[PDB]
Amino acid sequence: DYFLNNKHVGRNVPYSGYDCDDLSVFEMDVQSLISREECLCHSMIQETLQVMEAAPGTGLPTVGL
Amino acid sequence: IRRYTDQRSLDRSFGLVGQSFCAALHQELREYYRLLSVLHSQLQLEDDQGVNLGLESSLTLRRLLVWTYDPKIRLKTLAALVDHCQGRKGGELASAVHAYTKTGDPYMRSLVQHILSLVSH
Amino acid sequence: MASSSGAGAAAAAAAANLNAVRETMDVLLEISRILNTGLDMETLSICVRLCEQGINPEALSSVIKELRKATEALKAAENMTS
Amino acid sequence: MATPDQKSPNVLLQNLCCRILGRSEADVAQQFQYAVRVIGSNFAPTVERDEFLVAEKIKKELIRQRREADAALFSELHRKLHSQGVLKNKWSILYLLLSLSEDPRRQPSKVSSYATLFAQALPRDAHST
Amino acid sequence: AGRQSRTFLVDPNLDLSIRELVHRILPVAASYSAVTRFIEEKSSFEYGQVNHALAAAMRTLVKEHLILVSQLEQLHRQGLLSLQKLWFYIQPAMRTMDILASLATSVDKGECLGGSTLSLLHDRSFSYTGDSQ
Repeated sequence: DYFLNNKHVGRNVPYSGYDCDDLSVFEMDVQSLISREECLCHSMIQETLQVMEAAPGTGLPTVGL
Repeated sequence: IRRYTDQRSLDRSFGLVGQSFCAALHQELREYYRLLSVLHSQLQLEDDQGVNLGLESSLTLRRLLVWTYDPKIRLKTLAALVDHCQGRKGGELASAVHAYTKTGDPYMRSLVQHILSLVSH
Repeated sequence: MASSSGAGAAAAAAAANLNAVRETMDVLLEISRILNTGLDMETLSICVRLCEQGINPEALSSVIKELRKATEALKAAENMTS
Repeated sequence: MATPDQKSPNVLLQNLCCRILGRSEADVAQQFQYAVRVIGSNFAPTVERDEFLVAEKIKKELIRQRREADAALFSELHRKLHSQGVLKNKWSILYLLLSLSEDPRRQPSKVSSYATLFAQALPRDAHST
Repeated sequence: AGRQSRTFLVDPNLDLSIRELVHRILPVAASYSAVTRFIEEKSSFEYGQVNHALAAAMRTLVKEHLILVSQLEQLHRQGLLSLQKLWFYIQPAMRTMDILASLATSVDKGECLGGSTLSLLHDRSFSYTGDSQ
């Protein structure tokens, strides 16, 4: 939420250091999100190729038809 | 900033209020240097570990820029405050600090409020 | 006949470890007594298990202090209600 | 016949609360909840796992209590503890004991002043936990 | 040139299709540069506390954008980033930056300040009634 990560957007901002521990956590979260999108892409690719990769005449839903 | 701090730390004529302001500046500088040291330690860990760990500690130009974006704003605020307080002392120094307290930036506002309260105590 | 020697030695090692843990806990209790910490054997053992279980030492110390304050408040409330 | 095994924090906290308050867990639910809330978000990356600092602090406290002999005894106990390989987080155990230590002088019935010094310890925060 | 959006020069020896893809992507970077310029300009105390707060919020969103860019840089360091994946990943980022840049440009053109800025914010919020994000 735009307001949730708005640490420096506030009326009564407590005096804090420059400690970016939350920033590192947010960076890790964004990296996880990107990695999740990439992993989803790779899994979808693998599934689609694997469907396309079945042996000729194998994997057909109408077995024997 | 460091030149200013060294210039004013030696001036006994800055008086108790000036000394308190310099002390507060030194404390904030210590916090900034601690943050810089932590970031440096993370970059050094990334260099020493030899692994291209895509961790936030890996020395990217972008990772450095990201970690210093807020530090850049902080340092800009501190430098502007130092410039604005140049030549002011005593009640004039207090007035200069109060004038800088009127900033709209909540992070700058918080920092300046803490510094103002500490120096005014 | 071969297999029984291993289980007996393992059991003896476990018993020795238990005795060593007991000795260590006794030493800790003595240290607390000299330091007048006020912890009992069951509480000390629980704390030892918690620290052994990975509790953060700053967190563990703060939690212990808070728990001690809460226990003292509860004992004071029990003495005030009695 | 109990073998040491990692039990959930809830069980340990429940037993601890029961023994500290001397009441059933139902009678300490509010306190249990408060303690659980505070404890549940507390990891110490800033604590330096160094027994030497804790030992030095204990020695200084004993000296403050005019208990140099007790300090020597504590040192011997720490030496014996180091001889035993039962504890792995000795720094944590020592910190906990020192924090929960209550001064018998506070011998006497009070302690002279509390001019805490900058001496303290390390912040360990420097590492990327 | 002046208060114009940043323009880019592409090497003439680049692939025409590559050049067109670059020209399609470049709008996001132009928006970023304009936003940074706006943030730096309206961040002066003379622009008032409301403009300062606006700049701070913009700074937070710019930080998020920079985080995204840094993650993309990390993926590139792995050699795992293709142009189509880049375009796909930036499309939401492109739209977000374009919305932010349009709001910035509207505020700057209107020189909105204080209550006029709040009115402009209300009008923009109604203007973004169709974009839930």
